[PDB]
Amino acid sequence: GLPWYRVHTVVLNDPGRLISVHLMHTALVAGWAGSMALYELAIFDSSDAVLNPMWRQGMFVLPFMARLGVTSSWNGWSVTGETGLDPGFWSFEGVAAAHIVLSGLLFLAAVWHWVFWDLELFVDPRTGESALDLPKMFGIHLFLSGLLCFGFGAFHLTGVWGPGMWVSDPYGLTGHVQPVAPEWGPAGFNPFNPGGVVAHHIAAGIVGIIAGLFHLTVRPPERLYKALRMGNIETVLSSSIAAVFFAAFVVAGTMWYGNATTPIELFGPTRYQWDKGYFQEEIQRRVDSQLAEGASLSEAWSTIPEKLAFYDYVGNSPAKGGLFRTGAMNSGDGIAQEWIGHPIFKDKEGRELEVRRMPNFFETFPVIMTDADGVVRADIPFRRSESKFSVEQTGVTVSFYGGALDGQTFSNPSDVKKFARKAQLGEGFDFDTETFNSDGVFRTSPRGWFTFGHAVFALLFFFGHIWHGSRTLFRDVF
Amino acid sequence: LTLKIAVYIVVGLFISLFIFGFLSSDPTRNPGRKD
Amino acid sequence: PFSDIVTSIRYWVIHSITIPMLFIAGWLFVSTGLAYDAFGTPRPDEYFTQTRQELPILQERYDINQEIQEFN
Amino acid sequence: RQPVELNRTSLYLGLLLVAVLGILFSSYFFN
Amino acid sequence: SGFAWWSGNARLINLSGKLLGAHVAHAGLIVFWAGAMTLFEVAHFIPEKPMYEQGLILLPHIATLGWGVGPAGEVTDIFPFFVVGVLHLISSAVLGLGGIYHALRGPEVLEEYSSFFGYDWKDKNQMTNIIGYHLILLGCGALLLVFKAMFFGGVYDTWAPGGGDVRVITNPTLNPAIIFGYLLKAPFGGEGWIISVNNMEDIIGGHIWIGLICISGGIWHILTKPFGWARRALIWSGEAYLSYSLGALSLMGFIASVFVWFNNTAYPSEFYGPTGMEASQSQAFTFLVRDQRGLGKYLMRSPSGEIIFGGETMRFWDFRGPWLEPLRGPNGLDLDKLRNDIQPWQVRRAAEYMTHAPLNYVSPRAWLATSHFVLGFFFLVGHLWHAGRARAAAAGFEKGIDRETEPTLFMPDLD
Amino acid sequence: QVNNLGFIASILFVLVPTVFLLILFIQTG
Amino acid sequence: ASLWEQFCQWVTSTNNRIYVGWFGTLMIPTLLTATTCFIIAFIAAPPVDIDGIREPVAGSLLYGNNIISGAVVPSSNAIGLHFYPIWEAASLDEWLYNGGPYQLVVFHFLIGIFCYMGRQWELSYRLGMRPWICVAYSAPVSAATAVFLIYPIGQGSFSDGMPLGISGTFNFMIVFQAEHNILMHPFHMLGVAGVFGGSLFSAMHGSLVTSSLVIVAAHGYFGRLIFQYASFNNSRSLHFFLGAWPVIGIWFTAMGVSTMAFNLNGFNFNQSILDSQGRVIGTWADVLNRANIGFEVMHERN
Amino acid sequence: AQRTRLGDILRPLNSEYGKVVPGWGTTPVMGVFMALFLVFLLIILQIYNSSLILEGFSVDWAG
Amino acid sequence: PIFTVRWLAVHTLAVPSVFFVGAIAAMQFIQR
Amino acid sequence: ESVAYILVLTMALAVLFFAIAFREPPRIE
Amino acid sequence: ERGWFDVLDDWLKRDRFVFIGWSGLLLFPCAFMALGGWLTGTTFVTSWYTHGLASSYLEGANFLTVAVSSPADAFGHSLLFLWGPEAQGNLTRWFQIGGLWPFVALHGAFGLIGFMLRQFEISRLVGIRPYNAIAFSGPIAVFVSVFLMYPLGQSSWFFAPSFGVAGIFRFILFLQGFHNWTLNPFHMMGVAGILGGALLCAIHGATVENTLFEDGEDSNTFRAFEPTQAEETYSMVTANRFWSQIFGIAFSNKRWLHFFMLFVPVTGLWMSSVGIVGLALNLRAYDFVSQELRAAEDPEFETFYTKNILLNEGMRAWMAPQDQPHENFIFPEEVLPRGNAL
Amino acid sequence: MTPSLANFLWSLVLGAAIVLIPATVGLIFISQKDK
Amino acid sequence: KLPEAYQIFDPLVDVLPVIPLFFLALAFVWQAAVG
Ligand code: CLA
Ligand SMILES: [Cl-]
Ligand SMILES: [Fe+2]
Repeated sequence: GLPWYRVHTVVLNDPGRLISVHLMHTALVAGWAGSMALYELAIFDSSDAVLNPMWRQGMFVLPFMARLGVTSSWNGWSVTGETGLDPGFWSFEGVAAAHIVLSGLLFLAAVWHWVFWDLELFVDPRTGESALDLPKMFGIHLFLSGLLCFGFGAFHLTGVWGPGMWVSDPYGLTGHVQPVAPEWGPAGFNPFNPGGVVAHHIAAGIVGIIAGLFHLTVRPPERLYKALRMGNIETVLSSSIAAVFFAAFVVAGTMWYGNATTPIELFGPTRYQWDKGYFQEEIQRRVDSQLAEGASLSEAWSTIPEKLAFYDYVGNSPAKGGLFRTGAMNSGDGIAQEWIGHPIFKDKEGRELEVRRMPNFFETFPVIMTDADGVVRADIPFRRSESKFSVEQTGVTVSFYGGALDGQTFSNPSDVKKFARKAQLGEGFDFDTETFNSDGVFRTSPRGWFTFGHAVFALLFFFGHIWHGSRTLFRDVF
Repeated sequence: LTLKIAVYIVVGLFISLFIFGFLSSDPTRNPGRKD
Repeated sequence: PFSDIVTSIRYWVIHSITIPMLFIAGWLFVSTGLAYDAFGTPRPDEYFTQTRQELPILQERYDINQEIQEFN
Repeated sequence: RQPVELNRTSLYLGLLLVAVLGILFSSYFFN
Repeated sequence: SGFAWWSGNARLINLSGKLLGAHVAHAGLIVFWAGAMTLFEVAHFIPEKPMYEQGLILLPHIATLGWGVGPAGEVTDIFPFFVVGVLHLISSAVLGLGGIYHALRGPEVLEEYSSFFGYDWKDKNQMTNIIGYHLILLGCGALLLVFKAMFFGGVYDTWAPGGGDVRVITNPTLNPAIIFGYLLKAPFGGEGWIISVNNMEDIIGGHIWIGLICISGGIWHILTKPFGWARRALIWSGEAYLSYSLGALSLMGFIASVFVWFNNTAYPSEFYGPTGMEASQSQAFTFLVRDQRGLGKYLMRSPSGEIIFGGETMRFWDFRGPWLEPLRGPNGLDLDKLRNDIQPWQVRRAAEYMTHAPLNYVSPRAWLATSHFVLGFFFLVGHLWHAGRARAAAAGFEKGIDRETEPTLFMPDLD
Repeated sequence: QVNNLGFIASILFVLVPTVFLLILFIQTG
Repeated sequence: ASLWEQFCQWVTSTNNRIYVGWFGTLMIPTLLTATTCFIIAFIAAPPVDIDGIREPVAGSLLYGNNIISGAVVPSSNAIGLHFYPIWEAASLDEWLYNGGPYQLVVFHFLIGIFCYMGRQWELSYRLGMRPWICVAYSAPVSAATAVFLIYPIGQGSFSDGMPLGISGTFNFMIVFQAEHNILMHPFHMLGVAGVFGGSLFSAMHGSLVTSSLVIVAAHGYFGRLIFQYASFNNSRSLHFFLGAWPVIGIWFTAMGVSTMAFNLNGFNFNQSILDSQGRVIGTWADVLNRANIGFEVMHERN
Repeated sequence: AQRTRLGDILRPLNSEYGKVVPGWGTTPVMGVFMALFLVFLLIILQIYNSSLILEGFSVDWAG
Repeated sequence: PIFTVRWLAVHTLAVPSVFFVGAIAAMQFIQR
Repeated sequence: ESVAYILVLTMALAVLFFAIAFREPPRIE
Repeated sequence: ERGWFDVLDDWLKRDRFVFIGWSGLLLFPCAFMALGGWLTGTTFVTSWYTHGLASSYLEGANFLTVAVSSPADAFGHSLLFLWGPEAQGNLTRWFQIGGLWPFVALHGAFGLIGFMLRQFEISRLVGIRPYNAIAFSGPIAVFVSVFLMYPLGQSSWFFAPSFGVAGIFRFILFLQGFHNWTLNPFHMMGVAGILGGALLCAIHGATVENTLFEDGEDSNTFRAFEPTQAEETYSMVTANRFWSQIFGIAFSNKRWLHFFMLFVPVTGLWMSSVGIVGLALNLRAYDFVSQELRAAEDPEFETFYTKNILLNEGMRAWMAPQDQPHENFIFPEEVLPRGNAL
Repeated sequence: MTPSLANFLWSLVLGAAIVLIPATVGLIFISQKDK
Repeated sequence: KLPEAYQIFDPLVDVLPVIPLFFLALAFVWQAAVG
């Protein structure tokens, strides 16, 4: 009778068992959220938040709890970097337990609705058939979404009766949760303004209340009711699927490009901050403003926080991974331990050289050192070629400032080559490649896995839209 | 020697079986006319 | 329809003055060098200035008109 | 409504699709 | 009967008179091209520039027969090429006339008029008589090549000493062990099934046998009728006889495609240019006679044990050319025949041939080999089309399945 | 050095859909 | 009856579960020998010195390969176009080390797929059918012999045929592109028009026949979607176009790889646009050459 | 059909199935709001895309 | 009539067609 | 890794063999 | 009285030379802009300031080397409207900065939306199931993932395919050398779906043409069909027996047979689109780290996969300095990979 | 009111001057007279 | 190059080879027009 791909159509005209089949899906999603949080609380390394942040450990749902206020755990530690706080119940373990308990309660509601499906509430008296007033179901749910949106932005985000949301400096160095006030100017439409997410939820929530009230009290036009097939529940599945692949394309974009809702302390830096030298320029901005104070070359380069120098490393870029390079970034180059300092390369003629950094495209970039005029002065030959610009023919030396190798020099051409290969990846670090038995191939951050999962799901959900849109408009010939 | 001889025989077996199969009035083996 | 159109002359007498002059106006648009100026296409001697063989690759985003003018 | 049917031909079309997806993706899972 | 416009030549299958016109008229088109393309190629010929550097494919064919060429490939006379190209154009007018005549003015059917020319596609005795009339005539065109080589000036021998030459073949190889041993050489590397024929005495001696075998079979078919095993295995119709010939031309198109590709004896490099194997050996050889001023910087020792040119040219060690054999010994290339016995004509020829060696231009061998592989292929396609159609039409279901008597519906179920 | 979960992921990728299709085909006649 | 005609009856029997026929008496042993030797060599064959300077490529699963990277490696370059049966090697180790299993599989596979073509006609003949399904199947056959047999012959070595593997196929395509620029070859553009067009018509024919099921409403639909006459109102003319379009496009691209075997390459448009002073103005065809040059210089060894 | 206490309170909320206003109703008003909603999405798209640069702005992390 | 919807679908398609062909014909005589 | 590769390849052949030797006989409508 | 709407609605569905419908109000003005924008670009507009390349007929390029090519990487993902803050209404500057590329893409995007709406509107008109529209979702999935989603994941529109023949060929070798696209399993599924479609099209046409019913004495079988048949032209029973003895299996259901001709090519285009979304984020199936690890400890370990990693490394270094001129890549000859140095 | 904003507003007034006049009123007119 | 006596016929000699080609490219309207 029923093919395998049609077995779920048995609740198509059974409202009591569609509520039950939704209560079951809701229990499984809430059950995943609670047990994903418990699995991530089990493997999370809370020790270092600078060179082992959460996004380096593959934590996917742990940044989403911290985005809204849940920063500490019952075990004392926290993600902002402090220890021993008093979260109360609403820690990472309290939120995880509240989703496991919720999942268990939604499971029991699904069993009741699957057994007691023949409710007089769903029966239409005029014809005896089960019927759902879909235009008024929409008005009710729009009214509750309007209130839930409004109260979220008016009490939670504003901190009126909530924790606020995660904000940070432009360079992701001092990030925390604090009450954000709404921005009502045009500056609220700046994606990187945290106050525009608050002004949105108050305004979009208010609008969703008035529009909710309109749909509670004004019937559909007769021509829209028949055009859009407002009596068929599959026209709601076709419209909802459209709205959700629309929303999935947006969250995939705001994660990849970055905005206030996706900070880099939680999801890592974006691929565009490496293409544009976003952190490399701020580091030089800070150093040259110290060298302007008559400071030494190491005095200045020792004031750079290694967290800022850690964002300026191409292994942290979300566009350096592989589809089947699985796990945490720490399974790639390894657990970052410390910053080796800033290398200054100089040839035998006293020409300060710059190692060209690796673009996001290249799985392999040649090592090239140019001078202040972009002239190539030294390089590492390919494998065994004959060269005019070897590091042994040009006498390249490297001396470090700040970091672990401060005040040291290397003219041994084996170490000059080794430090030049670190320099084409940005700032150099020491990595613990023995904890996770790391390969040496870069992974992707949670910023890249989210963007990939949600751009693929948004594209797949476009097919489900046209497919269900064609089964609601062509319901007669099907 | 013996593997070259055995393959020459095996290949010799199958080729003339195919040859004598089509010489065996193969046009008459059809559900249509026969002539 | 279509049959009487192709098999008449009131179709073939206004086209005998309009397809030629629309083809010639296309010829002169290129012959007189107006196509290079309208679309900013470099003439076979405008690809480079008197010594720069640097490809005039656009670097900024909003002041292109100054850049295209400083490239030529 | 109706019970679930799955004839023998659709069982094969499924068993072939799964194993061939298992042949294609085994080398990337092992990496 | 009712063929569409795009299969209109199938309306001719049963019009023996009108089909004779389509054939004699088509034979004129072939003779026209061989006369018109020859006059084209001579009108665009620098008679001291290499014949291959000018895209000529028909003039190399006349040169190899010893017409208008001298020792080492100089064109001593440009008139004979013109006479050949003119003797074809005029004969093309005769054939084109007799095709236009039969197809338009002659009797549409020839059994009306003559029992000698009128043929039935199923009269097996008259069908074999026409093979005999043609086999006798093919064997005589094969002895024409033997008579040009032995008694009418000789053919061009590229293996003559000191560059090639036009040489009369006064001792053609007649021993069937050498002639019919070429038919039993493997078609693989080093063997070269019949492409390996590398002397004119074998080529001219092999056409003596072909001249007599085709006349032996021609008189055999005029005087006999098909045997029992021939009548039971074959299809006897007009479209079947065409499919048999299409498979024979398929086979010949491929053999000519590789013969012009490897062989340089019947396709001398003086006229067709070096083979792709000969251009690469010329390069290694030339680089050796320049750096002059089992190893030795361009030589190596084949796992055979033979001294061969080295590098990318290593795969072309089975190449044998007239300019490289004087310096080749029993165990491959001798190392002081290389150091002493290098004549200036070998240095000068092996520099001609490396011009287009690896590391714009298409050699006349690539044109002739790519052309006839493609034609050989599509003629195997047309054989399958016609062999299948001829045997379906013979059985009687080439127009579709009869709903009345569909043969599958009477068959029992498979499982 | 292969992925440690590569075997459990290559087996479940084939077993779980395979087991489902046989239960679906056995519980049908 | 005689034991021959009792064997000849079983061979030509249209009541066998799988038809043998007379072409199947050649196709079955050859394709079974090619199947047997391909699987053992894909799993457990030792590395093959394909380049001829003792630099063995590993191709089997038991030597550190997966399904994607595994291949049966072509014959050694020290073999060229020489016939290399087992008995022609002085050892079973020397045979494997020189790429022996590649010649055995390819030769049997080629014989088998041509006897497959005669066997498709043979059952055609004996079911009362028209015989031109073997003619459509000649298009994937010509493409197989082009890269297995024809291109090795033109290039002068069986090490130039396509490897029998997934990643060995991609390697064959890349170094073919580097030295022939097959993308700008027009027979390959017809082959792509053949597979992209054949796969459009497949989806186009499938979607209109399925839609038009509880019929004439299909042809009237496509009539509107295009001018009005872009469709064959004749179902037999439509299906002839269905088979002919990919068969012709694949025929051409198979005859394109076979002419490139003789180094007759695709289109060359390098150095095509210059300025008044002679400098090069690049097209999109010069960026392709840099990719071809980059693919090519990595392929040679000196 | 089983009756429940909760099902009897929600009964007036699932009573007007199928009831519509005749003709076009409020479709012109909806058509206006879909127009305003399209312009709005174009604005915030051109702001994010930096195709629409406004006063006192930088679509940038430092804002 | 004359100003049907084929007069527009043909002339917004052909007026640019003859102009561009006039331009491409002239480009063949740019001696570069 | 190599056993999993051989396990999935021999499964694809077992489906082919059963899909041919043990198939529900065709009932063309 | 038929107010202004259903008079307009009945006018858009009037039977004429081409069906306009409601979707034609989006298909026809956007298909004309996209194809007219591409012709104007491949005839007059250069890519000299964006790519450093001649790409128009005016510059002397031929049919295979013309392209409406990507904008400059400087603009990022700017939509580059004519009135936008880059060209600022200047139309000759808009052509020089590659503004024509989004113009063709965006109109091609909405033209493709209107054409798929055309299939829905015409199917609903004649009352059939719209399988042709959902079969067109394959092409639309490829277009938006390759021409929109891939450059958006990348740094700019510069890396989207150019609207040309050699410009498409450039996008093809780029994704091999930089992404190892052949190795990607989603491309392998798309290659199987298209080659499987061209096989179904070749084998279904041949099977119909050779199992034809003899419905005429004329030896032109094209004259034995006519539109109004209560029966089919070919014997499905004979065709099912041929392929069951030749191939082992055969179709029994013309409905399942034709859905398969629908499903195989459409699924291939949707699977390869999923792998292009991955390449947008450089989430590529580039390496098998088990064989890269072995090839590093063991120099003697060579695989056909490792042979391709080396081919890709050489293509990147020789192509990049001219494929990405804004990058200003200076690679000396000794850092350029070549086989003489391995 | 920035340049980018003034040109954006003109895009809505000149984009509606090809979708209102003569697009929707040219289809309304041609349909209200071919009726 | 043709002998001096026949260099008159040169422009027609340049056309002779393609004459077999364009009678195939003309018969496709001889038969097409008539039917
Ligand atoms: C969108 C949802 C989502 C996202 C973005 C992530 C993201 C992440 N997860 Mg997670 N996870 C999820 C859902 C998600 N997960 C769910 C639902 C579960 C429950 C099973 C888990 C359980 C889980 C565990 C146990 C772990 C993670 C980990 C991670 C991190 C690394 C993951 C990785 O290695 O990539 C791997 C991705 C792939 C290999 C891609 C698979 C693609 C498949 C094979 C496609 C199949 C093709 C299809 C069959 C063909 C179509 C058929 C056709 C014929 C029609 C990463 C940030 C890891 C971590 O870092 O720890 C903190 C970790 O250990 N996750
Ligand atoms: Cl290689
Ligand atoms: Fe069909």
